[PDB]
This record gives sequence, structure tokens and C-alpha cells, in this order.
Amino acid sequence: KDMLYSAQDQAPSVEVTDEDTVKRYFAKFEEKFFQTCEKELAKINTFYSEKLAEAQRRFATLQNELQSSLDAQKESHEERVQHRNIKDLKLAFSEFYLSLILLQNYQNLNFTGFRKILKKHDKILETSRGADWRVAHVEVAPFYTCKKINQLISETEAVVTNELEDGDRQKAMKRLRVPPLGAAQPAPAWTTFRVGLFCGIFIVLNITLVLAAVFKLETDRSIWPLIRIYRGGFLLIEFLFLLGINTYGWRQAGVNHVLIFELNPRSNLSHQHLFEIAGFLGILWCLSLLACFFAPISVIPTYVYPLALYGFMVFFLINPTKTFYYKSRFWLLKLLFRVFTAPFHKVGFADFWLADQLNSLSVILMDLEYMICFYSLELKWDESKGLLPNNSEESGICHKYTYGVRAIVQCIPAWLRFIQCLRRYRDTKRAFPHLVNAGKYSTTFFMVTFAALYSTHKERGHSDTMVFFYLWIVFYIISSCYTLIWDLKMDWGLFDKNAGENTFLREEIVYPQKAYYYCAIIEDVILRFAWTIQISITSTTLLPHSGDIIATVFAPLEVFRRFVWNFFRLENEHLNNC
Amino acid sequence: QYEAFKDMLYSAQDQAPSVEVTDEDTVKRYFAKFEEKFFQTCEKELAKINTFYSEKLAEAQRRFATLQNELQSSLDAQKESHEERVQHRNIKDLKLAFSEFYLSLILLQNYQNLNFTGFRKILKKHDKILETSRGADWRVAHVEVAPFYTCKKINQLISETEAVVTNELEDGDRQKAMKRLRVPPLGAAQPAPAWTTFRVGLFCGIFIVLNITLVLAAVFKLETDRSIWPLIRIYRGGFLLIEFLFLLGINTYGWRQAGVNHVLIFELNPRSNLSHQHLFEIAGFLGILWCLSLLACFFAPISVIPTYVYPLALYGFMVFFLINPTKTFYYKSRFWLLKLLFRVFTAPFHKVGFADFWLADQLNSLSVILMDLEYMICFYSLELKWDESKGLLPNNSEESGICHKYTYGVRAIVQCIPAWLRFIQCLRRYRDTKRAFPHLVNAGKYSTTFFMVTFAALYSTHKERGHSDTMVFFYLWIVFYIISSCYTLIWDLKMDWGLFDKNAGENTFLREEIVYPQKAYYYCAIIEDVILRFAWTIQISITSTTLLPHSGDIIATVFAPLEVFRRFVWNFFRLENEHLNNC
Repeated sequence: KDMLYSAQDQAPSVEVTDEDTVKRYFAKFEEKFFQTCEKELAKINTFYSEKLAEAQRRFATLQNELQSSLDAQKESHEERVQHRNIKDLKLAFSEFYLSLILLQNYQNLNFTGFRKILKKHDKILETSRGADWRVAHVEVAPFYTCKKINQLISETEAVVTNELEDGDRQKAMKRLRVPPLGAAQPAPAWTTFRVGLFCGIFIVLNITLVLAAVFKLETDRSIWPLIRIYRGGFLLIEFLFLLGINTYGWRQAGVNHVLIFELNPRSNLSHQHLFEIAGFLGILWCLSLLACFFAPISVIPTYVYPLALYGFMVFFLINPTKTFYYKSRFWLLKLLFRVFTAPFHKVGFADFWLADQLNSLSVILMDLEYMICFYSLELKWDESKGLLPNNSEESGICHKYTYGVRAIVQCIPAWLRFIQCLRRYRDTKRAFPHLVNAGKYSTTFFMVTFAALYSTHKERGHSDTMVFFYLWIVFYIISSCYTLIWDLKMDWGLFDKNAGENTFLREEIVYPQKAYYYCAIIEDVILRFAWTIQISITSTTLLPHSGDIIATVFAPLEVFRRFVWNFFRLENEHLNNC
Repeated sequence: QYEAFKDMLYSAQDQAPSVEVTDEDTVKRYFAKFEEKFFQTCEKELAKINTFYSEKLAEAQRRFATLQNELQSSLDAQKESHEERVQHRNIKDLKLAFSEFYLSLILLQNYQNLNFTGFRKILKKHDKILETSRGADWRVAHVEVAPFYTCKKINQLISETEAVVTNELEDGDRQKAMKRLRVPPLGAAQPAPAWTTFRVGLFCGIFIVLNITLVLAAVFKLETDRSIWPLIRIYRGGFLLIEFLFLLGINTYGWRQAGVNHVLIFELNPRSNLSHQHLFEIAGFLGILWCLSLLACFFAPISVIPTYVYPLALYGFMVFFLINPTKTFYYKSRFWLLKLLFRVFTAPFHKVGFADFWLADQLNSLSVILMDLEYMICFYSLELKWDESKGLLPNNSEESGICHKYTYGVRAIVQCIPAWLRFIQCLRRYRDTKRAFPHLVNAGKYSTTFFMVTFAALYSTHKERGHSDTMVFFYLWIVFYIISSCYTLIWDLKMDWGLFDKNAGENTFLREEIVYPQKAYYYCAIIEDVILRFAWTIQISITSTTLLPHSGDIIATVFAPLEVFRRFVWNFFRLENEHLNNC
């Protein structure tokens, strides 16, 4: 290690003084190596002596206890008491044996490391004194060679088994099977192989798809409904990948999230499996999309391909068997059932988190509405007309705002969150947080309803159309600026008035670099105000087909904002509470 | 004894009726019979246990005596850098033997303990059933006093031998002794980091998608106007090459499955080897490079450098990767392969090792690559005019056949390079050993290929001229085919795999001892070898059933990924037999 790199890179000057200086330097290096080896040997000997003394004391105590138990036996409440005493003595003996074995293993590992270091130094520096000294003194240590302690412990355990357990040798051996200790939690290699395979298939399919789209696909076709349908799956796969990154970060951070999540000591999930399912969903989505554009199979109508996709994903969750990781799917199903009712059931952090994530996941809620509209009152199912090359407003009455069919679905997550907030107020009997969150979420109601009001009144040309707009924009900030002040003060718990050596941040954190925290703050600030671009473009000339294109670009970003929000929210409550 | 006790208990339960079902006299007679049977079973179990313990003690004593004799021989050899390598091999073999003896002793002790525990449990169950107290006395008299469990001197002797080996030989190197005498060694990979397997999966997926998109593009997008066939001629070898690597990967997996020592026979560093996933990912890398090159040649998107850049660029990247002087991309293995090639081609000078002739045989079934290289050299150098675009030339021109005929006969010499090198190597081996029983016959077998190719070319060059007496030459050619083929089969069977041995025994059509789990593998491998080695014969069948001109050329390509298949299977048991003897 150090000898190969540092000593070789030292490169002392060949001609710096008389040869006496070079000889003295070589002698000093040899003496320093010898002194370091002697210090290591002395430390190893002291540790071995301490471990031997502790083991001897523990063995004496255990032998006294075993002799007393054997004398009492040789000479029912008494029988139960004796059994409990024997079990406790066996547990204490096992613990002492484990401690002594750990000490001996540590001493042996230290000796082996010292020998390896001495050998490496001798080989790199081309010296033979250190290796000879290690072989003569360190290598011949009787403490490591002496294994009679293990034999004595085995004899004591066998005597206890014979006198007390009456010949139960197999049970004693199984209970006291301790020698090559060591364990870990490595992920299966097959899982890694599968995730890499799916990642590669996804990458190659994505590039070939985009190449075909830019070259082979032509403009005159109608694309808007197609992307309108597929953005749902795109957001789903992005969200799955993003949660996988979340859970990997949490695991690497060492936050004991499992305790607050009261989950089974398996977490029911591992980031590799989330990456796997994300890759699988991406493969299905891309294959379906490419099939839709190409339509290779004869003259099959293209308005049937996406359906299976949607079916498939629900088909992945509604499998009644005990395959496809039957422990997480049932968990998510039962939690989602608990959420969508709300007042009837009690309050849980998982329900809160799921509602919070579904709040941002707006598009994946009215995308189904668009799908059902298009396939209900805009399709040609009875006949066989599967191209739809033209566009109009009447055919597409639902991609607009018009009725509340959009406002209600938009506010469904908002209504949920409002209701759990009120339930938390009722069962908690706490005023400030619930009462401020009620308005913090009802401002979304006000915003969306005022926007719908403008949308429906503009079609007629009423004067007050130019009045409500004034409210809408300000009704924007009353939401946005408010949400932000909720996000740092309590959600992330920043901007502490009792700031310390750190500026605008809590005095204690878990992540290494505070500049990451500052960048997270600035990116949250930038991302939350994304709707300004909408009015900026709709305060000038109206580009054709500019409506939904604004939604498309913001769609990944809205979910992307959720990423930074999870990390701090989980840790802020964790660190503040304890 | 546990199975007999369980069967006796089940029989007693079946013969046991309800309390009021049977009379008292019948119950008493059945109980007396059961007690006598239990006594007889206990006595027989004690006798069998004593016999088994005596046999185990005798086997342990024999193993200890063999280990002591081996240690004495090693000490005598040491008392009285090739010598260093021999000493290292002897030390490794002695360490392996000592570890095997210690593991066998531990397994015998564990088996004796398990047998005693099972006998005690059976006695307790019998006592519970029949309500008798003699079971405890029998267990005390037999289970506790078992000689195999009581004899722990094997462990002490093994420890003393290990300490003596560490002191006298290793000069106090206790770490090496502990590593060599450790219970676990081979088996669990050791698991590589997930990045390696992730790269393997990424590359294999990219390969599969490029393959499928390439075949779809070829079947659909291609326009049938140009003879694509010459193109295959300049790619086939690369294909074979990449396929070759893939197979060897699985090969090493087999080596890690049966547990046979293969790193030692290669004198490679025991602490550093090339795990299969690295070979797999190199295979994926070269395969995806080949696929993209083929696709680019197939579509030709950029019309400035039409066709000349693709194969040359592929092979240039190949050679640049192979001899990369940087300290990455598994540099150690690449320099090792370069040194091996240097040693094998410098055959008459340096000593012949295992890897030398292994890879000589490897290249023997790789000569298609050599033919491809000479053909592409001929095309690019002799008749091709560089100042051209694409190369869309109808085959109506008389200019063809310049590199298609044999002319000087260069095809035979490049074909027979492996034969000549193997001939020289085996003759040198004879010169080194002064024994000709297993060597000059190998020389003649390999020299048969000389007559093969020479007479094939002779009939080819005399076919167009007529000379109806050339049918004698045809008969000669086919009879050399027959003799070469049969000699190759008899060598591969009797010698290379040791099967068809006159000492067969109950293992019909096999040797006395095997390692690989199943025998069906051996049989199917035998039938596979015998079928595939006669591949050329199928070729002639086609010319006896078809009269289409230039038919044979297209036939060759399907035969190409077949000699790689025969060696892939042949390579497996080749190591197994060489495990026993030494070269």
C-alpha cells in the first residue's frame, strides 16, 4: 500500500551528500521499520494477553456455575426454575465464547496484517531483515498457535450437555455452532443481470424509436392524441425510476426509515427491483408505441394497441397468485385503499406520503379522462376508421376546459389532502398546522376554479372576463408564495432564526455538502413557479398548436420537483423528532 | 439405523390395534415379538456401527500414512527456475492433500455424531412408544461409547502436521497454511461487484437487439439486386471469432462447477484469474462493434466513404484493442496471450507447455479465419481498383475468378499451417522425451491432413482438364478421407477421453471414475463428436443430389459454426483426463 506508492514516488536525490549520508538514511529507514514492527508486536501481545485474561476469568465463572448446577442435580416450579437457570447459564457461556472468539479473531487478523505489511515493505524496499524478524518473533507467537481455550470450552459445553441435557449432543452442537462467523446482505446477481438487460433494451429501443420518428414518420399525421395517451406511461416509468433513486439514497444515508415506516425487516422493497420494474414498464411502453406508429401486422387498426398496455399494468397488480413479489403489491393495494376513503380510517404517514405524491402526479389523473372521452364519443369502433387525419374543436370538446370534467379531476388530490388534513385536525386537536394547511391547499381549489371560470366565460365575451383574470394571476401567488413558505419553515425545517456557524441552514445535517442544500432550495424556487411561462407565451401572438405543448415540457419537471422534496421531508421529521 | 428404526416403528403402529380391538393374549404376544425384534435390531445396529467405525478408522489411518509418506518424499527431495516451479507445485499438492484429509476427518466426525444422535433419538422414540427404560441404557452403552466419536487423534495429528509444514517449509508463514487448510476455497465465485454483471447484461441486451434489428432489416429493407455473398466472406471469421470467446466463457464455468483444479495446471497466479463475466463482456463489446459495422455497411448512411472503411476499420479496432499498450482493458491477460502466441510460434526454441499445444489445437479449428484473411488480402491488394464508389459491379464481367482459383496453391499452405506447426511441436516433444509411442502416431494423424488437402487440390485442378484416370485420384482422395477420419475418431475416443477402455466394468462405455454429474452428457458428447467430425461427407451428399453450379461455396458457411461446436464440447472432458496425468 504505502510502500508501493509513497516509497517508489519518493525518489531521493542520487547525489545530494556524501555516501555516509546515504548509508545513514538507509540505516534510519531500517531502524524505523524495525521499531514499527516491534510496536505492532507489543500491541498484539498486549491485546492477546488481555483477551486471554478475560477468557480465563469467564471460563472460571462458567466452570463454577456448571459445577454448582451439576452438584445440585446429582446431590413443577423447581424444574422450571432449574431449566431457566440452565438456559441463562448456556446463553451467558455462549456470549462469553463469542466475545473471546471475536477477540482472538481480531488479534489474528492484526498479526496477519502486520506480517503482510512487513513482507510488502521488505519486498518493495529490497530488505531481508524485516521478514526474518517477523518470521522469528511475530510469526512464532504462541498465543495465536494456542487453541486449547476452544478445546476447553468444547469440553465444558459437552459436560453441560451430558450432565444436564442427558446426552443431547446434536442440540448442543446446533445451539453452539460457532466457528467461521461472518454474514452480509448482498443482492442476487441475477437481479443485477436482469436490470442491466432491461436497461440496455430500453436504451437501444429509445434511440431507434427516435431515429425512426425523426426520419420515417411524416408530419401530416395527427400525433397529439398519441402523445396524450403515452405521457401517462412515460410519467409512470419516470416516477418509478425516481423513487428507486430515492430509496437508494435513503439506504446509503443510513437513516433508520424502517422504524418510522414500521415495515417488516425486509423493507418489502429493494432499489434493484424497482429499477427492474421500471425497465419492464419502459420496454412495454416503447414496444407498444413503436407498434402503433409502424403498424406492421397487416391492416390491424392501430386504435387497439395502447389498450393492452393499460390493461397490462393493471394486469400486473391484480394477479391473485403469490408471485411477482406478492408482499409489496398487497401492501401498496391496502394502503391505496386506506387512502381513498380517508375520514373512515385512521391517519398514517404512508397515507400522507402517498397522497402527497399523487398531488403532483396531476397528468396521470385526467389522462384517463382524455382516453375515455376519445374512445367513447370520438372513436369509430362500430365501423373501421382508424386513421383520423383531420382535427377540429367539436371532435375534441374534452381536450379543452369547458365543463368541470377537468377541474374536479384536477382537484381530486387536492380534495383528498384537504380531507386528511381535517381528519388530522379532529383527532389531533391541534390548531395551527392543520388550519394553515387547509388554506394552503384550498388556494389550489380557488386557482383552478377561477381558471375554469375564465375559460368558460371567454367563450362568450362577457366584460368581466377581463376582471376575473386579474384575480387568477394574483390567486396564483397567494398559492405559490404561500406553498414555498410552508416548504422551508416546517416541511424542510430551514431558515432557523437560531442559526449557528452555518448560514441559513440547520446546525446539524446528514448530507456532506451544504451547497447541495442551497442548490436544492434554488431549484425548488425555480421549479415551483413554472406557470409564468404559460402566461408569458399567452400574452403575445398565439402560435398554432401551442396549447398542449406547454404541458408536455413541464410534465417531467413537475415530477422531477418531487424528487428533491422527498429527501428533506423524510429526514427533517426524523432528525427533529429524535 | 435410523431408517430401520423408523420402518420398525411404522410396522408396530400398523400392527397396533385399538385398546378394545384385540385380546390381551394377542397384545402380549405381539409385545413380546416387538421386544425381541427391538433387541435384535439394537444388537445389529451396534454391530454395524462398530464395523463402520472400524472402517472409518482404517481409512483415516491409511490417509494419514499416505500424507506422512508424501511429506517424507517432499522433505527428501528438498534436502537432495524450473526447480522452483516444481517445488511450488509439490507444496500446493501437499497442501491440497492435507486439506482433503482434514476435511474428510471432520466429515467423518460429524457423520459419527449425527449417527449417534439419530440412534439416541430412535431409542427415545422407542422408549416413548413401548414404555421401557432400556433405551437409555442401550444409548449409554453404544451411542456415547462410539469409537469413531471418541477418537479425536486425527484432528491432533492433522494440526501437528500443519504446524510442522508451516514451520519447516513455510518458515513461519502461518497465513499461507491457514489459507491452504481452510474449509472453504473454490465454489462461490467470489462474487464480483454489481457493476460487472450490469455491464454484462447491458452488452448482451444491446447485442440481442442489434441482431434482431439486423435480421429484420436484411429480410425487409434489403433490395435483391447485388450478390451479397462475398460480403459474408469478409465477415464470417469475426462472427466465428466472437462466438468462440463466448463458448470458452461457459467452459470456465464448467471448470468452477465440478471443482476440478484447473488454475494450477495453468501455472497462473492462484490469487488472480479471469472470471467468466469478464470474457462475456469482452464478447459483448466485440459483438456489438461487429453488429454496428455490419449495419453501417448494410445501409451506408454517409455517402462519402461508401464501403472501403468498414471491414478495415473493424479489424483495425480489433488489433488496436488486442495489443493496447496502456495499463487497462485487462492488460495482464493481453500480454499473457501475446507471450503465449510468441512461445507457440517460436516452437523449436522454447519448451512446450500445456497452453502451447492447447492453443495450437484451438487454432487448428480456427483456420477459416486464416482463409478469410488471405481472401480479403487478395481482394484488396491484387484486383481491386481503389478509386471506385460503393462497388456495384455485375458478375457478368470476366474479371472475376482472379482470387477464386487456386493458382499458386496458396490455399493449401495457409489451410495446413496448424498441421505443420503441430507436427513440428510433436516431433520436438519426442526429441525431448525420446519416446515415440504417443507422439509419432499423433504426428502421422496430423500429417494425414497434408494428404487430405493436397489430394483435394489435385483433384480440383485436374477436374476441368478431364483425364478420366483422375477417378483413381478421386478414390485416393476419399480413402485418405476415410483413414484420416477414422484415426482421428479412434484417437479422440481411446486416448483423449479414455472411453471404450478394455477395463470398463459396471460403468458401461465409461472409465472407472468420473467427476461430471451425469452420464447422458458423456454419451451425447460421444455421438455428437462422431457425427460432426464427418461433416465434410454431408457436403459430398449435396453434390450427389444437386447439379446447381457454385453450390458448395454457400454450403461451407453453415459448416463454419460447427467445428467450434465440436471443440467446445471436446474441450470439457479434455481437461478432465489431463487432470490425472502430466505432460
